Amino acid sequence: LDAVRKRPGMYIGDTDDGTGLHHMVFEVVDNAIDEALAGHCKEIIVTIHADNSVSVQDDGRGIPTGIHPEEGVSAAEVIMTVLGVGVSVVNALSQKLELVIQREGKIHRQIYEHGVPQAPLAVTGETEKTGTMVRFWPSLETFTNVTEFEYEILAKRLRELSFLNSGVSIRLRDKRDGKEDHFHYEGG
Amino acid sequence: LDAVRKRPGMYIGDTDDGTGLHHMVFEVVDNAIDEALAGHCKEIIVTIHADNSVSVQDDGRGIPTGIHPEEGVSAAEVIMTVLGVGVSVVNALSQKLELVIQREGKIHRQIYEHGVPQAPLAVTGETEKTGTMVRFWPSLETFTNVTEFEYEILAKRLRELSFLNSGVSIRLRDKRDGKEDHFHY
Ligand SMILES: COC(=O)c1ccc(O)cc1O
Ligand SMILES: COC(=O)c1ccc(O)cc1O
Ligand SMILES: Nc1nc2ccccc2[nH]1
Repeated sequence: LDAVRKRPGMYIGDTDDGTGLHHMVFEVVDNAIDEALAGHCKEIIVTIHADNSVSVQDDGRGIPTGIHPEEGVSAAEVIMTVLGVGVSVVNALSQKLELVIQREGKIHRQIYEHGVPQAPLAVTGETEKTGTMVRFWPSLETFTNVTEFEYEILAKRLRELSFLNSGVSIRLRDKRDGKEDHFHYEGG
Repeated sequence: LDAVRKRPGMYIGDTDDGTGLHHMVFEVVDNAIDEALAGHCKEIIVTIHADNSVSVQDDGRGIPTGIHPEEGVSAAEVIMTVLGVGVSVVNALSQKLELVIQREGKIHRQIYEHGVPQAPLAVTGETEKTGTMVRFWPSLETFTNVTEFEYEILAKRLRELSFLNSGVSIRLRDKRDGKEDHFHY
C-alpha cells in the first residue's frame, strides 16, 4: 500500500476539497452493494458516527476468512492490504478501520491503523447471522480542509444507487443529529 | 515496508523495553560507520536531541542520489524504502525521518513520515562538503513504555564499535543535558 500512501490523490481524488473524503464512503458502499446483491434479503446500512467515522454493514455472505495459501494471512486481510479503486485504498488512507465478518456461524474481527493490521483476523464469537461491517476513520494526515461527512452528499448518491440496484434496501443514519433515510427500490 | 510495520518487534527487537528503540540508533550508526570508513576524515556524530530524536552524521562520500534504473526513484529512496536489518526498517518505524546528503557539490534533502516520502529527493543548495545525515523521530505508535533514549545504552555500544572500527572517530552528544563523549581508537 505504500504506492497509495505516497500519492493518495492519484487513488482517491482530491484530498483537500471533500471529494476524495466522500469517495472513501462510496468505494466501501460499492463493495457492500456487491455483497448484498449476492443474497436474498439484501440490506446495507450506512451510518455516520458522531466521532467522524462511517460504518457500512451488509447482510451478505461475509468476506472470505480462510488463510490465503500464498499470502499466508486471511483472505480478508489480503483484500484489505493488497492493491472501483478497491477497499485497500480506503484502508490505507484511514487512521483506523474496524472489520467485522459474520460467516459460518462465527464472528471475525480485525483492526487496522493506516492500513496496518493490529493483529490477525480473529474468531471472537458465535453468530447466526452473516455479513460484513467496515467502519473507517479517515486519516486526518491525508484529508485536510474538509474532514467531516456531509449527510446530503451521501443521501443524494445512495438514492441514485437504489434505482440501479433492485431489491437492495439501503438505510442511512446520521448519529450526529438523528437524521435517517431509507432507499429501497423494488423494480424488476 | 508494510511487513515491518505489521510486526516491528520481529525486525527491530522488543518495542516495549527499550531494546528496539536503541536498536534503531544502532542500525543507522552501522551505515554511518561504513560511510565514514570510505572517506578521508572518518568521523561520525551521534546526537540525542531534546525532542527525543537522534541524528547521525558522517563525513563520508554521501549516499548515491541518482535515479535507480529499475526502481525509478533516487537510489537513496530505494535504500530507505525497500527491505544488519537495513535503514528501511528504521524509516518504517519512525514517525519522521530527515535525510540530508552532501555529494558532488550539492546538498540533497528528503523527508519521510512513517516510511513514506513526502517528496522526491531534491537538490536544495551547493556545498563543498560530503556526507550523509539521518535524523529520526521514533514512532510513539510503535515504541511504548521506554520511549526516551538512554545515553549510557548508546555510549556503551559506540565504545565497543570504536575498538572494532579503529581510525573512525565517534562523537556522542546529548542535547538534553549537555553530556558528551568521544570514542576514538
Ligand atoms: C470486499 O468487501 C468489502 O470491502 C466490504 C464488503 C461489505 C461491506 O459492508 C463493506 C466493505 O468494505
Ligand atoms: C544508506 O546509508 C544510511 O542509511 C546512512 C545513515 C546515516 C549515515 O550517517 C550514513 C548513511 O549512509
Ligand atoms: N500516524 C501514522 N501515519 C502512518 C502512515 C503509514 C503507516 C503508519 C502510520 N501511522
